[PDB]
Amino acid sequence: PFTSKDTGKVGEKSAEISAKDTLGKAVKLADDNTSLKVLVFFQNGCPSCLKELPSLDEFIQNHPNKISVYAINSIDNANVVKVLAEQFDFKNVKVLKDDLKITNDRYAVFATPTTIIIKDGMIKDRILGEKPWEFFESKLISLL
Repeated sequence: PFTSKDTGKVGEKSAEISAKDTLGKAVKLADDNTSLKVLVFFQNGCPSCLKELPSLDEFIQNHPNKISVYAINSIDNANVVKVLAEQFDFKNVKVLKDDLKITNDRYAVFATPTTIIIKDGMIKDRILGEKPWEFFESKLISLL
């Protein structure tokens, strides 16, 4: 369903990711049939860890079956990603380690946080840097 071609701009089709969970299992966007998907490219020390990622976990809880969130770490080693996942203790946000930088490069990501909002396979927003939660939340509500 999702292509492997390089992408990243608003208005372009989304690309399948190449990333694994803390158990070493591949996770793909196609695994969940949710129409609204969010990619958050993050790392140890990224400001998205403070409010954006936990608020997205709670947002999913309130809109189950409408949205999936993929927190992708392309920077840190697998042990650090595992510790981040354990400390977050998220119920819904998927904390993933990029396969080297394959997903990072597919989305032309050069800094964290980069938040990509996808609706029906199309990139609707590409948000660079930290923003107040209400900025993200307003974008997602319009796309439910």
